[PDB]
This record gives sequence, structure tokens and C-alpha cells, in this order.
Amino acid sequence: MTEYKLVVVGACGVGKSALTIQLIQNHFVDEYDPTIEDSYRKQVVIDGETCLLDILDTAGQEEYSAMRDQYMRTGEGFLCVFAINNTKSFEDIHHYREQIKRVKDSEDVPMVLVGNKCDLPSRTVDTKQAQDLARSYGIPFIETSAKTRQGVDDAFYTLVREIRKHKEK
Ligand SMILES: Nc1nc2c(ncn2[C@@H]2O[C@H](COP(=O)(O)OP(=O)(O)O)[C@@H](O)[C@H]2O)c(=O)[nH]1
Ligand SMILES: [Mg+2]
Repeated sequence: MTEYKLVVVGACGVGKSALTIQLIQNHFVDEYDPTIEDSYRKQVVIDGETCLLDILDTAGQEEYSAMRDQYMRTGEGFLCVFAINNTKSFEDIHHYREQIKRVKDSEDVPMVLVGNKCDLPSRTVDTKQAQDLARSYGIPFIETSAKTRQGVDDAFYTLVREIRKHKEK
């Protein structure tokens, strides 16, 4: 069965683990160790194709930098997550975009921009600002809430569809 290797990146505290756990286990966790990096496997059906998602929930620094390069080189698509109430997390997207492109040595890497925590009233990054960034990158942008589940399937399924478009060239 086809497997898609997905990697979730972004600043600490944006909701990478909460998003992953909602996708895999269908519930919201308010408390999940910010230092835990692990992979989850989930069989799903996307556009009629039964496939396996192999998702790496990243946690930032690695014991050795070679471990970061290894997962960036082997990952097929990347969910770049910021939180709509954390401007620093949005500014950090530039760093994640540039770093993945450098490790893969490619200008065409399947990526989706995710603005998480859209259930919160507090917002410091308006939608337009993120739409403009995603346009400059040529990638989709999805607002999500790991708490309410809004957009969660869409974010991950859209990344799979971006990977498919890349593979068919
Ligand atoms: N209200 C709200 N809180 C969230 C959401 N996603 C994550 N959180 C909270 O933000 C904190 C950090 O989330 P976490 O998944 O650990 O982020 P990570 O460091 O990127 O893995 C946790 O306390 C979660 O309760 C969301 O969509 N809405
Ligand atoms: Mg985490």
C-alpha cells in the first residue's frame, strides 16, 4: 500500500503534537510533553486511495544535527505550522522553509502552510498576512484548530495531494 512520509515542523508550542494526535486519535490533548519527538502511522482513504500516513511530529533540536538532516531528506512533504496568536512562530516559517529547501537541495518541495489555534479569539497574525506568504511560496494555506478539529483532515490530506502532484512530473 502506498505510504506518504509527512513531517510536521514549526516553533515550540504552535500545536504540532495536538494536530498530529487529533489526526491519528481523534481527540484533543491539552498536555503533551513539548520535548517528545515521535512518529505515528495511520491508514486512511484519500480520494479513493487507501494509503498509509507516516507522520513525524518534530520537537526541534536533535541530539545530533545529522538526525535533522536525515528526516528532512527522507520526508516527502512538510506541514509548516505557526499559531495565529504567536507572531514569532509566523516569522520562524521563513527559517523552516529555507532549511528544508537547503537539506533537500531543491526548489520544489511539497509543503502546506498551517495557521493553527484558529478557535482562539486572540489573534496577532491576520489571515491576509499568511495568505500573502503562502502565495509568495506557491503553496496552500489552511487555518486549523486542533481543539475543534477544524481544518485538520484538510491540512494533512492537502499535503498528500501536493506530494502526488510532485510525483507525477
Ligand atoms: N486553543 C487551542 N490550543 C491549542 C491548539 N493546538 C495546540 N494547543 C495548545 O497549545 C499547547 C502546545 O501545543 P503542542 O501540541 O504541545 O505544540 P507543539 O510544541 O508544537 O507540539 C498545548 O497546551 C495545547 O493545549 C488549538 O488549535 N487551539
Ligand atoms: Mg510537540
